[PDB]
Amino acid sequence: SQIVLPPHLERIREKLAENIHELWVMNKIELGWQYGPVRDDNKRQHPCLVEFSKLPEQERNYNLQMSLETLKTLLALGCHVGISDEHAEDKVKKMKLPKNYQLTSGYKPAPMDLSFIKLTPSQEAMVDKLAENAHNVWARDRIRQGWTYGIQQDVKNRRNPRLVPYTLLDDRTKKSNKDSLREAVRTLLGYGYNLEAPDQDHAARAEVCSGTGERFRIFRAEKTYAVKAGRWYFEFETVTAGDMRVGWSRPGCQPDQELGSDERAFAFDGFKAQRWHQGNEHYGRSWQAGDVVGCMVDMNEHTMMFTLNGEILLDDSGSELAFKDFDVGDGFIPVCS
Ligand SMILES: Nc1ncnc2c1ncn2[C@@H]1O[C@H](COP(=O)(O)OP(=O)(O)OP(=O)(O)O)[C@@H](O)[C@H]1O
Repeated sequence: SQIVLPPHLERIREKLAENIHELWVMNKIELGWQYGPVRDDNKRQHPCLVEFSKLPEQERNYNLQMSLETLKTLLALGCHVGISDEHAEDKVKKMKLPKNYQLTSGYKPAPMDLSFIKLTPSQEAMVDKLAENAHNVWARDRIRQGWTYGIQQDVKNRRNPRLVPYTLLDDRTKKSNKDSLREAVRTLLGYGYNLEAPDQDHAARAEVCSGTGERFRIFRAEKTYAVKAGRWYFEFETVTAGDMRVGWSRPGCQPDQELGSDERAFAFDGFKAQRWHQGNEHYGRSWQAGDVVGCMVDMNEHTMMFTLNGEILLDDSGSELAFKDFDVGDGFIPVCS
């Protein structure tokens, strides 16, 4: 609402709403809706099939406002307007209509040959976000009327199943509102205004919206299973690649501390390929989904090793050992974060 429409944009706003009226005339007279004063689309009735006024001029100015808040959505997302010159405004290669795709009267739609005008993939992304915003506006307006989500439609209970996030919206309404807004962007382009696309801003939510304040879940064996001598082996299977660690920990590891951040554990972080004991150092490769890590500890000579899908992981140098100088302490138990 605080966004003010530039004069550049508003002096062609009128032609934009005119051509959206022209979109009803073309689309309805082509797909079969003939002229009808009431919106009885069931029996192919079209009230929008005539010049601005005879279809309610309040609806024509509603199209004016559709252009207004559409370009305001462009500025709110950050889509800029690009004008070269009023000669580019006058540039029209008058696109021709048969009577089937043309309205009965002389309010003839003919901007230009929109076929060759193309969209950047980023531009299509912003157009899809425009459709997103329009769908949210519609759904919230329905909420203002007092509607709600459902699986079957009941106007008595005001339960529309279509009230869902746009990602889960049904593809039929989805393609209709998409291609409609795509054509609206085509209209804006054919009236000279091209958009100098805003930079595709890069971001990431870090996938950290877990249960309350938890960030990891440490799984260890019982403290009475600690091994102080011999050679031992266990496998860790990676179902989903991500922030996971595996290794051997002392029988004093704190459940709320990240594995390897202290002296109480010896872990392998294959997400970013480090080795964790009081700090991180580059080690080994990075796993994928279904990868199996094999942890091997030999307390006789105090060494540790890791294997990804059979092959031994090595350090930055050619050393096979992952941890080679540590005391026996109270033993070690398998652990994974
Ligand atoms: N007379 C009109 N002709 C075309 N679009 C209109 C008209 N009045 C309002 N609109 C806008 O265009 C949309 C067209 O939606 P549509 O034709 O599918 O019907 P609806 O009233 O939204 O509901 P339904 O999906 O149940 O038919 C409306 O939701 C509204 O935003």
